[PDB]
Amino acid sequence: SIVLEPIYWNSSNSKFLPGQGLVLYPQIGDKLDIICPKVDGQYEYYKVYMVDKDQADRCTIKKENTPLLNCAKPDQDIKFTIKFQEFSPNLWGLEFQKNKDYYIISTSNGSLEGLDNQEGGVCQTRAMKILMKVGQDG
Amino acid sequence: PSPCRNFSSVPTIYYYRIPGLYNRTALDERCILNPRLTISSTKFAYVHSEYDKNCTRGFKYYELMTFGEILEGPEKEPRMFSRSFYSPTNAVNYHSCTPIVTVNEGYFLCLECTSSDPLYKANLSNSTFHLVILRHNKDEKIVSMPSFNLSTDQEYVQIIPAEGGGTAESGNLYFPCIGRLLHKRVTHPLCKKSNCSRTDDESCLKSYYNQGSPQHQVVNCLIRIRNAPTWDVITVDLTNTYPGSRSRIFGSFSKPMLYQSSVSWHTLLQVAEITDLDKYQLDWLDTPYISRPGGSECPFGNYCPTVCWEGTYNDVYSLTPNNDLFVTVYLKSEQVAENPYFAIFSRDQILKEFPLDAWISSARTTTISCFMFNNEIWCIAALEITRLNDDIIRPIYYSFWLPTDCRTPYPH
Ligand SMILES: *[C@@H]1O[C@H](CO)[C@@H](O)[C@H](O)[C@H]1NC(C)=O
Ligand SMILES: *[C@@H]1O[C@H](CO)[C@@H](O)[C@H](O)[C@H]1NC(C)=O
Ligand SMILES: *[C@@H]1O[C@H](CO)[C@@H](O)[C@H](O)[C@H]1NC(C)=O
Ligand SMILES: *[C@@H]1O[C@H](CO)[C@@H](O)[C@H](O)[C@H]1NC(C)=O
Ligand SMILES: *[C@@H]1O[C@H](CO)[C@@H](O)[C@H](O)[C@H]1NC(C)=O
Ligand SMILES: [Cl-]
Repeated sequence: SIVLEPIYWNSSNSKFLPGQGLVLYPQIGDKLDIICPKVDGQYEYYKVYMVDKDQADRCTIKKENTPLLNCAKPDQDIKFTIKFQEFSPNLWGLEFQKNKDYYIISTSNGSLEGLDNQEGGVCQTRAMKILMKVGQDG
Repeated sequence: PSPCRNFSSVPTIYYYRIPGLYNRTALDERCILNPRLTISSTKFAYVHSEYDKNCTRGFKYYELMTFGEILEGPEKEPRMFSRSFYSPTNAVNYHSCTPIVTVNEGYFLCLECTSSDPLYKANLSNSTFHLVILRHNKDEKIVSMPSFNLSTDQEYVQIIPAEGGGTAESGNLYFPCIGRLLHKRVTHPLCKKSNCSRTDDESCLKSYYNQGSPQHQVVNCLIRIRNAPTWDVITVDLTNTYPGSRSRIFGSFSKPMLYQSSVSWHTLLQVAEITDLDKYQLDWLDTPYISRPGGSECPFGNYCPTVCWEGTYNDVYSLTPNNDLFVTVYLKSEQVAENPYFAIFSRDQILKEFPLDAWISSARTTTISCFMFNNEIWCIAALEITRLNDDIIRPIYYSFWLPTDCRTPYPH
């Protein structure tokens, strides 16, 4: 099992670069956790989704999607584990093949009241987006 | 003979990998998915889907159906053998073929629909059911029913076959289905009796909607076909169910049973005695800690109500008339489709379990059927797997020999 260093989904994560977000080149079979950590500032509320290129580019989500992470529990760590491969328990098309690109964003603004926001949010204001260039040579 | 329940003097269960039903040149250039298997005594009905290397994002060559026999292999293990395979042309338009086996016929209930996501992107007006009937040394027969013409006990937007398998009883075929209800007929769903939160009941109700069907409740149903003819849809008891999902109606010593994959908060194993098949009423069984990998919201072993739609299908089979001893191949993982384990279990305890071959890179759908063979208890499992880091995607098959003598399990 090859475990890639986890991504902490919060606003202090310097791995989200201006204009680019977080870009990686996972290989098929690699594992990676995305983690919304519990409270020790305040807890940051997010729904984190897989989206297509167009949506990631525009920091915009549509209703026809289901969170990979619903970070709405201050009292406990919430972890999503990706294995970069064809098969998973996800029933809405999460699936990874070599030489393809995949996208994860949140358009939540970090507050409880902005949890379900569909446009902008931290994808825009913090470049909190992940580009996964699967099975590729960077 | 009675199956052994005590494995103190049974350090090893004997099992054998058995070959797939065909081999071809450049089989490794095909992505073979979604194995569905039902075995009754010496016969089996089997279906899988064959694609190009891109799997469901590429071309579908076959919705491949077969009716075959169980015969002895070189180490006296039961093996599956079939000579004739069948597929529709334009296989991409044929979905969710669901098998039933009898001594003289293999039956498959399929849905024809041009959409790739028929449950959520089509309705009764643009879907057609097809019952495929296979017989030994005879031509295939196909009996069809436009979905609009089906008699239903509730109003549905759409209905699809539920894939895992069905059973023949009372002169009828019973296939599990999944449907989207026109009206909100689930009003008091089964939920956790001792609530974890003040909003459990809300979560239990909301669990019947999903991204594909945000306004229509998704439920289990069955399609009963007589004189395979008359066709009827019977809706599951809506006070005693879980959100509609890939399922199997199977036999345990001539009585009907349900396995329902867990897509909801209720991630624990869902197996029931079907106490009235024509009213689809259930008695859910207690189980040990057997579940399935999920996502972040409903990982393996979640038991408190919440709203999610995730999980794998990993069915079971009863070794006793009393339904107090079962086998399964389950995925021992919180969130990843990997690490299949064979397990023998009572309603209260896992009695023996072990991981299968280390070279399995991933595993998703699994199914298992048991039968008497040479006066011995055997089970065959079909595992939807990959090998070599997704280079080779096609199912594997195992035969498990279950002992009846706890002192001396395996003679010779
Ligand atoms: C987040 O969005 C909500 C809803 O628009 C708003 O009420 C809230 O003040 C926003 N919070 C920010 C930008 O910090
Ligand atoms: C199972 O068999 C072993 C060996 O005979 C014995 O130690 C144990 O008590 C048995 N367990 C039962 C009957 O539950
Ligand atoms: C599979 O998809 C890849 C990339 O999208 C493409 O290059 C290839 O032609 C497809 N495979 C086929 C047609 O066998
Ligand atoms: C079936 O009909 C509905 C409307 O009646 C339509 O929205 C849907 O796209 C159709 N699906 C197919 C596969 O033709
Ligand atoms: C269960 O629900 C009742 C009714 O809302 C509530 O009084 C009780 O606190 C709940 N129990 C929990 C959350 O453990
Ligand atoms: Cl809907």
